[PDB]
Amino acid sequence: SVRIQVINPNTSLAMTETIGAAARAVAAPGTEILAVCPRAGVPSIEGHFDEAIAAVGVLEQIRAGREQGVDGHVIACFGDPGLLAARELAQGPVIGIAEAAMHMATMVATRFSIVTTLPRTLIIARHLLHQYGFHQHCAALHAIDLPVLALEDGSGLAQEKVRERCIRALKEDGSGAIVLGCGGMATLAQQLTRELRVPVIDGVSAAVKMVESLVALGLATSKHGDLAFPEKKALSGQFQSLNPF
Amino acid sequence: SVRIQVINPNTSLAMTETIGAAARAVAAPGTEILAVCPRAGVPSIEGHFDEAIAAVGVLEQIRAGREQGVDGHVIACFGDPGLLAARELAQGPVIGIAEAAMHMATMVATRFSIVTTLPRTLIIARHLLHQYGFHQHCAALHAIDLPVLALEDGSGLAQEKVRERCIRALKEDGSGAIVLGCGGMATLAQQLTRELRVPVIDGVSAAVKMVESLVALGLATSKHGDLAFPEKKALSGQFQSLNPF
Amino acid sequence: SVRIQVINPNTSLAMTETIGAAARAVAAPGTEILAVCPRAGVPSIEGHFDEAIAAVGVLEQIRAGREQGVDGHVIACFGDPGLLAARELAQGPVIGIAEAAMHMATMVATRFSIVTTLPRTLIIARHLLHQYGFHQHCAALHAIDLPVLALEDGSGLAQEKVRERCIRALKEDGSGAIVLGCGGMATLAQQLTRELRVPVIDGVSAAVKMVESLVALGLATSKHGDLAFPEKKALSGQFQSLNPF
Amino acid sequence: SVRIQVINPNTSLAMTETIGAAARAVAAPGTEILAVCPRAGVPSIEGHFDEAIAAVGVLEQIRAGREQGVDGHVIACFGDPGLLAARELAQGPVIGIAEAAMHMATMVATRFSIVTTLPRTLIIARHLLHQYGFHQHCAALHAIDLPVLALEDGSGLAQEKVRERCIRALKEDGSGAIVLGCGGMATLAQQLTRELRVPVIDGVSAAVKMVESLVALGLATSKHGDLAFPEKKALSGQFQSLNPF
Amino acid sequence: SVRIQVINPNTSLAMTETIGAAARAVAAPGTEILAVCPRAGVPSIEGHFDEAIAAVGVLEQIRAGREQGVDGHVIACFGDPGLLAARELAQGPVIGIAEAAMHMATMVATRFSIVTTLPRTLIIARHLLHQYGFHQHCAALHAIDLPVLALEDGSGLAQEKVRERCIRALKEDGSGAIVLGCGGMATLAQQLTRELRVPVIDGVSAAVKMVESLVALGLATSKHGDLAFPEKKALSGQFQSLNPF
Amino acid sequence: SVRIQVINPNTSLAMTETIGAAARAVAAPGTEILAVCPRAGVPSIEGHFDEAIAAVGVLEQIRAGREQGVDGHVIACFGDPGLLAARELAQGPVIGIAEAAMHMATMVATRFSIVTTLPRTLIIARHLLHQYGFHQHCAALHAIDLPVLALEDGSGLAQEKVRERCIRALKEDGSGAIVLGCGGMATLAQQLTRELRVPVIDGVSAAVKMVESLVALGLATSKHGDLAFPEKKALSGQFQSLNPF
Ligand SMILES: [Cl-]
Ligand SMILES: [Cl-]
Ligand SMILES: [Cl-]
Ligand SMILES: [Cl-]
Ligand SMILES: [Cl-]
Ligand SMILES: [Cl-]
Repeated sequence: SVRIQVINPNTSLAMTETIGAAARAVAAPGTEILAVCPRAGVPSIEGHFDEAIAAVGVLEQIRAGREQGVDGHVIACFGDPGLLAARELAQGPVIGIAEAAMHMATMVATRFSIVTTLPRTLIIARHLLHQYGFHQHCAALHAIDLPVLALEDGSGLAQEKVRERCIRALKEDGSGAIVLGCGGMATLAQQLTRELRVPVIDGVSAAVKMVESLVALGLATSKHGDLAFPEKKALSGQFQSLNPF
Repeated sequence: SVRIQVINPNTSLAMTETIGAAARAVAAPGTEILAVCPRAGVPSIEGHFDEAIAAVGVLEQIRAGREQGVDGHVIACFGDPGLLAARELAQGPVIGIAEAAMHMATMVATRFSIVTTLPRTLIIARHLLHQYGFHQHCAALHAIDLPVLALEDGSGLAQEKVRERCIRALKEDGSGAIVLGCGGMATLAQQLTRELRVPVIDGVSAAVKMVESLVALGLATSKHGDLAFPEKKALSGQFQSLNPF
Repeated sequence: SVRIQVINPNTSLAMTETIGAAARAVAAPGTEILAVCPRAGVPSIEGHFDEAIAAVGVLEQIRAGREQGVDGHVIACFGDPGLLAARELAQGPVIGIAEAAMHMATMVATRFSIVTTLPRTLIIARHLLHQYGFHQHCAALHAIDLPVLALEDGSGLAQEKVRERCIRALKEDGSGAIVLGCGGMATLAQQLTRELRVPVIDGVSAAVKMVESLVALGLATSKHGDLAFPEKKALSGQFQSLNPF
Repeated sequence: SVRIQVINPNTSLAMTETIGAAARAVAAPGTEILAVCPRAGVPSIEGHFDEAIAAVGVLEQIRAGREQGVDGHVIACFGDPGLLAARELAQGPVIGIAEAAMHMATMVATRFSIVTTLPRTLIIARHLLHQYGFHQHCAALHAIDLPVLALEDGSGLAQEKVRERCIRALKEDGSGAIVLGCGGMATLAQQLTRELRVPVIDGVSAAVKMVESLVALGLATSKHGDLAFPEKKALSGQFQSLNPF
Repeated sequence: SVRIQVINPNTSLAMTETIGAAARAVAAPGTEILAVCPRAGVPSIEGHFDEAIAAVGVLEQIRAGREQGVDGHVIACFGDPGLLAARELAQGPVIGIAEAAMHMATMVATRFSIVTTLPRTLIIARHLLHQYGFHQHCAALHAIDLPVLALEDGSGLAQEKVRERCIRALKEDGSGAIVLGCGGMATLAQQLTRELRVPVIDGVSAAVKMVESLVALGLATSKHGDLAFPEKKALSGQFQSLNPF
Repeated sequence: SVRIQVINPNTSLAMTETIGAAARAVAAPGTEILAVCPRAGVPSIEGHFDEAIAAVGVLEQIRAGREQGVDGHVIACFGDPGLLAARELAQGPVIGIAEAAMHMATMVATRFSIVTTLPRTLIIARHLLHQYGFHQHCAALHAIDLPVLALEDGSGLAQEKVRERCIRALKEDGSGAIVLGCGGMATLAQQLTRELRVPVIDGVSAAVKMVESLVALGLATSKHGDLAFPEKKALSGQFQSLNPF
């Protein structure tokens, strides 16, 4: 009855499976998850260059989603790459996983801490905090200092480091909740929540619920003004498939 | 399966019915709405004095909700009176209708406008914008210059004035969506949305979906630090019933 | 000639005496202090639940003050509970002790540090900083990690911990002054000021001087718009005594 | 018993008399006002160039005040020129009239409007709002479009224009109080307050009360860190008299 | 001696010529301008979708520039698309035209106004203001309500509308300068400046001077942390050419 | 062909030589540097008192510069004393060294750290950050805890301490660049940049390039409104020479 396109903006099939599984586990009855990734792009997103590439992959999948008539979309990278570009292109609502996780966090705690991957992604998270208006609600940001794909490498090392940093954060930061700063951490939310007895929030699941909520409310992206469909233009080269509408 | 206590912070039975009906119309299967109001308080909330009284009524109902074992609560006045006090007292999550409406608005538009009741409530809305961090996302705030209860007076006058102000806002403000600034406007959201072809958002329905989403995510108010249960204290007089736990 | 109602928002007679004594010690000639507390409420204020209860007690006393024809009021809890609600109800000006202490601090130092009671009250102080617009002027906030009433328990332990934290703050924070974050610390201001040779500010005394200043200036709360007397409404139950005017 | 040096930063004897009279009218018993102006400077302050000159004149008088052993100082130009430089040099507290008027305004209204002289002084007022942290509390700023000295020219034209702009502001701005943006408007505060039935605030009188309050509280400028006495240095030329201490 | 790659992020050869000419007219002796545009993309940039496409075109040209050993780059669209992604990829500095125009504006005026193309680009300009930290320095933003390419259509209509809006802005906004909000307006800066006798700033020329200044200062993009070269990754499909280094 | 007056706001001939040499080393062909200092003032600037004195010395030299017909001016103290007053008085543009260094820093790094002289100057730097809008772009501020003139004392001690603090900053702060917080550090920029392999920015050289850029762009200070020439006034005493125009 409700179809939600969950877009992994990176090309890693491994991470697409982690993300898709987290999406399906919290999905309401009647919700179908379509877990996808771009055909062309970058295997993981860890910086501004990666984000700009991922944004175009997101747009490719948004187009696919829209021609399939999906009810909504999630952007399952913590940089929310191409969020506003996607909202212009899409009919249904588009929710980012950083956006969704941060929003939820303000509903269950006064302040939250972020636990992310590499140090260079911290500035990306900071920018989103300021953009979404949640900077005052974030007590601290931490990186585990391992690449994104370390979460899929089978060792459990990155998972253990997330745990240790969550404990440290709750002891030191003066925050009441954790926001996980990576789509690949989606699996850890429920276990850390039960273990640490505080909300540990995965944006993937959170974004699924937001799309479902918006659909049930009969609310979709405003096509009045800023997020109107793109002006009709001739797109050249590899971009020509992006807006057939 | 899921029980959500929807608290009208004012004592108006009329408004409690409007609010309860809006809550039930968007509720997911298996969700039961418990539409309540305080036994003692003010018939409508239009200023700081009214809010302080309403906050204590909210707390009385939160206590009732918690002893009944409800899954979550909504505070159905646009001042979100007693929100943080309620989160301390409650086990399940507590969502305000201004909070919920504003959050949803940022998901479907770049900026929104608020349409509220009396001029003196504008400063209350402004304070919430700054508190929740959405000030940059709000293009403008407008009052229809009629008391809250005018919405229940049967004339359709307040309803018509909301409509006219929504049209005016969308023409002038540079915003893509409307946030309704009163629990009693809940009925108008879906009709104005279809009529004006932009999201017109009722916080009551929005807050119901947030409680449902949080419950499905296994997330509840953090009891670590700021929103921990109140320190155990002897409450005197009319307050002695508030915290039997 | 000038009568100032100093309202301890908690029910502790012990703290009411500390507060009343601090108020009388700095009062100008011709100023009479009326040190009061609510008949029903909470013995100490340490969180959002406590604040919401205290706000209604403040309002009960504001009503008493106004029917007695007092010239002004102070709210002698560092959360300034019910400040705006009180200004609506009162004719004379109403000054909070956090408000007053923070205002004074910006007049004698570039930045100040706050020394308060429990960790969970820090977020309350932070919110007031942002509301009053003094966030940039506050270098740091510290808690002594003892309940409010520890200040009245006779051991001198809380008093010693305030001293130690003040010294630490002045060494580490890059601030030129201390704001005491509790009505019960009122006694310590003058001694710590002389001892540490920097302004250590008690909001109780500071608020008394503000009421006196405003009265001498012929300035009272604006009854135009936001802080106008509450809309005339029927108050039910235990609230019915709040607005007989 | 208490001696307060009220410094008109401009060289106009006419304005010094207006300022001195406003200071004496609200002064507490036992307070002596010393109304002064620099020996060298500018006849009125209307821009950044004027302010920089006025700041040095303020410092010359601060030195005189300090060698006379005054209890405190006011800077009676609405640009508060040389405020922090003065606090370094002075032992007693130094209060600006913009600072004092704005502080008082937040105690009696949610938001205020400013009515000042020339358009080019608006940016000066805006900068002070941001510096003191009151930007959110200021609804609007207006200029009467007449030079500062028009207030002393005997025609009553500038006085009438202040009145008309105050009425306009209260009708249009959504504010509950007026801050007068010129030392020469000091005379109008009490009459406009009675006439318009809202607080109309003169910073001159307000600053006098702040100095009196701080003195009664045993609080003076912090000499720890930022506002410590200037580093001992050889001052050349016309500056050599500024710091004989 | 100094080679500066000026990148038109849109595919319009017409606009590339306007941009290249504006760049060459202010270039210092010894500076060579390389005016380029992407091989694949969108003919004009008017919204978020357009920006995301343009960012990847910018990156394609950055790569070309870097393999040619250019000294620096400018991004000649007023959305500064792909600015941070480009700084990661490039060795020499990368300056956006909105960034450069806004920076210059704060050096010659207290506040500026923006005159841009379509209403839907205003929110893009607003976001950049907040990101670069210039929001307080911008008095107002205006659109001429014509598409970007109207500037190249030969009628002089868009040019006349820019002029009229500049005059209107200087009369109404309380600003001392204009920032042109489109690369295609580059031609108008010098003529409007002479005609209106205020700074009217073209970001294209401004960005050229910044690259020249940074090169002469021996300053280039920091490769420490946030703007380090992208992590070495396998790029698939049409993206595989982006990072051969 | 281009004449730039570089004003050392302090009276130290030693520092004037350091500043003049740094200015000449990056100057474009055809640019003549006029390195000057006031005839009367303070030997070094380390606090608010010093700044107010230095501002008037700056104005004295601005007048000299303008009667000589210079193309622009730099204010070579890191407090940018008298910047706006100077822009009013001058015809050519006036650039501060803090202003210029901070502006450049945002072009080559996401965030920067400041390394300055005495602890009491940190608050001055903080105020400029907020004024120029760069507060979010500054990761941290550090003082070497030595007076300004220690840089000219020949021991190399202050120089070594700058180096050590730069290394520490880059390890700890999460910043990609250093802004030198003193005119006397100008010499160190190029050596530390090469040594630490990140941009280490001297505002003196940076400000020279900005004046050159603005002149080449045909842009000068706006004489419309806020930065118009001062209102024609009779200046008395030692100030009478400041505005003969
Ligand atoms: Cl991610
Ligand atoms: Cl409501
Ligand atoms: Cl308290
Ligand atoms: Cl004035
Ligand atoms: Cl453009
Ligand atoms: Cl310096």
